[PDB]
Amino acid sequence: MVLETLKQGLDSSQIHEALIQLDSYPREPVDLDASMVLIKFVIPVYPSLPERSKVILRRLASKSFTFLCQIVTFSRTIGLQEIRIYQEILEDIISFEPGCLTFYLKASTTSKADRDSIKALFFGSKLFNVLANRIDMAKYLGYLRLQWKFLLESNETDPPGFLGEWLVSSFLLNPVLAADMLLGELFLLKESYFFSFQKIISASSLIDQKRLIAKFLLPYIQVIVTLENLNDVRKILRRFDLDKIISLSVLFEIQSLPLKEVIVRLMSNHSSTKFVSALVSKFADFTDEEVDTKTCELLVLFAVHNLNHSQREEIAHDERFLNGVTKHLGSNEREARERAMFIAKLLSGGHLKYESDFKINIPNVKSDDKIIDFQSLKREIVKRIVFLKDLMKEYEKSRKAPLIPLLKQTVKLIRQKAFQLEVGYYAQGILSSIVCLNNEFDEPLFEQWRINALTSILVVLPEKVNGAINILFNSELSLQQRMSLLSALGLSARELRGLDTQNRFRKYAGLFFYPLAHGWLNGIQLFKSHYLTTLRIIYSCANPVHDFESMTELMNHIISSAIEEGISLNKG
Repeated sequence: MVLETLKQGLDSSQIHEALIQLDSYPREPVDLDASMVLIKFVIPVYPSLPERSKVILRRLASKSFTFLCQIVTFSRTIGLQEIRIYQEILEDIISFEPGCLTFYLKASTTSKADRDSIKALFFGSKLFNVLANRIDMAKYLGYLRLQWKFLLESNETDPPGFLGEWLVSSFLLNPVLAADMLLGELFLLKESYFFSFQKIISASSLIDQKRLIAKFLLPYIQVIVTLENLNDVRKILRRFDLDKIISLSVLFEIQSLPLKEVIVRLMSNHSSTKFVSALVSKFADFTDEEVDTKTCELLVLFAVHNLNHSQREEIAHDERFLNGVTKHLGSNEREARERAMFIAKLLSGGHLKYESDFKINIPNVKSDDKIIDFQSLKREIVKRIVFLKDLMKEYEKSRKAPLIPLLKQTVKLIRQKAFQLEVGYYAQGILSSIVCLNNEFDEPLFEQWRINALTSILVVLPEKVNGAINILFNSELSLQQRMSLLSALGLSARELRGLDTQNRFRKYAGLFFYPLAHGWLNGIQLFKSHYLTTLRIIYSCANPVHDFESMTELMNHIISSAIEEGISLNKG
């Protein structure tokens, strides 16, 4: 009955009363008609309603979907005030009710039409598109993760298979971010969750199986895999049917040799025989040096780990292999020649005598069925900082442990991408912070990393030199602080000049050169000598510029000044 009343009007505390009355009734759940009435007449006040009324409102979405769906399609139809209200409710729904996904799984999976509409809402993400102006993909995935975790802890067993699709769609939102949260921070947490993961992909389409394992799991494994990891990661891969899922091209992509080896050794002899064939043909048709290299080592791997003496000898007599050897000899890449001769010696005793120490270095790595140490897969916290936004938050820290990891991470991130977004702002803070760092737990090789972090910020964002050179003056740092900053300036200048291509430095020469030159002339051993030397470096690095003449004038005042003064150049 209440659904009839609201259509006409309602005091905001009368709307609350109607809702309370709705909930004392048997649940059922919201039909398309009732939700249409709810969206149009209630939601508009949502924020005004007491927390008790919001909760039963969200639960209605929790159990409908056909309701949620409507709230969504109504949002994109629709100043921005009204949509911001609807956005609110939408975010609070998936925020506070982590059940939705798993609820809809049971209720609205009776047809492919319903499943696909639910996928499009969550994972193709029509939902996220209406929330895009409010929350970002990373935050959304955060919620999505909690959505999976809830279903992962429910009593749902023997997952469907379209559930496989859904997961693929989840990863596709942002592979890298999805992998951090769904893999690193869920499916790879404990046995319980990983067991769920197996079921989900084993009870999943073959095509999807490949995506989940080859295009999402593997690359993540590659990000974390260490030598200490290796054992636990093979424990994880043996848990899947790799023989159906892994193609050469996938095996070619894998950068980690030890990982590549681990996978070669999980392949049946049937797989092995097929790949060895593929590889041999590829070896024979040898055009690309980089690709031939990857091919030869895959051969070596299989020939060594998966083939008998006789199968190895068979290849040695393959016309394909024999001809491929001849073409490698026809190479002018000495390396390519050696590669062939090596593999030929490796395969048989009757090959063509050929003395050389050249080899191909297969790893060679030497644990209980299904007892997996997920802790070892865990990723060093700092190593999973992805956004400069978060680097800076670290530099602003009762700071915990070592700094070299952070500096290492700063280089990684700033150099890889950076870009042109709101990047200038964060880089600037980060640089500022890094200059002021003291070695608090004096770790070896600090300073080097400090210089690296500084140099890389200066190289990626040259005009961040303005603030850096101002910090060298104005702010009060220690000699050392100054010395290494001065070092970064010179180092970055040289990188930008790229002679030691693309004079990426000419465009900024004067930004480095003048503040330092005046610094010298108007203000002015160990230190002055360094200053002078790094100024000399910057001066040479600016060797074409165009106002180089002006620079030269300033410069012999500085040089002549140095002479009297008695300071020395450091052949840097």
